[PDB]
Amino acid sequence: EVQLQQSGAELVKPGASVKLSCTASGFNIKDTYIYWVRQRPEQGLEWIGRIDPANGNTKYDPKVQGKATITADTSSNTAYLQLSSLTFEDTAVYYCALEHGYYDVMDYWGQGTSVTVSSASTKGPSVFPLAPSSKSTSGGTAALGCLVKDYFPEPVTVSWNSGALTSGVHTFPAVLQSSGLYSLSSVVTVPSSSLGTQTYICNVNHKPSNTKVDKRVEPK
Amino acid sequence: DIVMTQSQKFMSTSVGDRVSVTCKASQNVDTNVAWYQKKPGQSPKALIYSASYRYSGVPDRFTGSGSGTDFTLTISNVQSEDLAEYFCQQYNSYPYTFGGGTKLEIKRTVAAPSVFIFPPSDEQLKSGTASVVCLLNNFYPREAKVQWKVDNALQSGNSQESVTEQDSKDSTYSLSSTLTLSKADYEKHKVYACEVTHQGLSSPVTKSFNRGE
Repeated sequence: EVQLQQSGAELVKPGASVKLSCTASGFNIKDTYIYWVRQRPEQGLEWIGRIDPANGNTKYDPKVQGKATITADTSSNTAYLQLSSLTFEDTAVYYCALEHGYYDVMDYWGQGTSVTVSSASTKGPSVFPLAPSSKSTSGGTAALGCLVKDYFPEPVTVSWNSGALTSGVHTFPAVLQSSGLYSLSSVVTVPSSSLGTQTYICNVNHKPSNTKVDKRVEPK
Repeated sequence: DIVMTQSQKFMSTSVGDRVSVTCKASQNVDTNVAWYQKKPGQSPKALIYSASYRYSGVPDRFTGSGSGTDFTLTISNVQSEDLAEYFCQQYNSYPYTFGGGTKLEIKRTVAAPSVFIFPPSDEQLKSGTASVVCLLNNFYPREAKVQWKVDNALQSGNSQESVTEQDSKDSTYSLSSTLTLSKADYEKHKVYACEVTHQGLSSPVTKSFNRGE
């Protein structure tokens, strides 16, 4: 159907230039009106602007004029979001959506592209497993997981058994350490009878640092 | 410059009752305001248009109106496990301004957690660090208290907790308390525990494990 996929997260230094991309997939039509949206982690959203494939007179928004500029593509119909003079206030999650209310009756939102404007460098996390002990069983049923420590860019995607597991999943928010780094744990509950070589893996992925490790978990 | 508000920072309702969310502004417009839901960690969703309908929405479990300097949105929990945050937009004209939005706190019964403790990975010892995690799978409510003990010795400050969002199905909570020190401090002792005094518990339940089996 439609996908409207955007690129992965990025990290630059204060005083850089960035041009974001959000693909069209199923929206090859020219009647769609895609808008730009910011979302800071402090629960605050804003309307950056919009664009019309046919004469997109929109390109700015008061209090933002000069900080960004949208443009479009004719090869794959991918709207580009140029952002320069970046500061830490620009740090937010951004989106794209196609809703033509006078032609269609549905829309779709992009996966999201996260930006980090800080002076620190990229850093792949550390993946230490969580073996199920004899005390990790509560009523013939145990639990397990893994821990990801020390990743500077916030976007870390913990998959399990290659996007095939979802039952009882609890992925924790990124708590910061005194080291100035993030850490989280991805746990899951399982039956104690699965000790007969039922294998599970933390298919974690760190797109910024190009850090992709799928670590297995084993008791003791 | 058009502004708007929710006049409510956080909201808490029961499992089945209805709840009416307000959204106000400084101008006046009709059949133009839409609403959205930012699902927990998931993208915002097209919740309404013009205060009318929305694709693949609820039958009518949520409903609201109000034009001019007043508006609302009432949601009857008929088959509603949904817990997220919701926002109003002034899509009638530029800057298509938004609003403060309000969180939704589904109330439910008290639930006791299931507790499991995990030792640091043998791999983590190769770095001189030791991260001990006490886990709480499913429980309610939010307010609680954790205490760390090592061969009777209490611990302070050396622990950090991570609080999840609320689960879609069960309204149970999940927290991860993380105790971390050097492997030197670690190997210096044998018995490690986390004491847990939950509001939905009679006496603090202290779970432990001995090193080296």
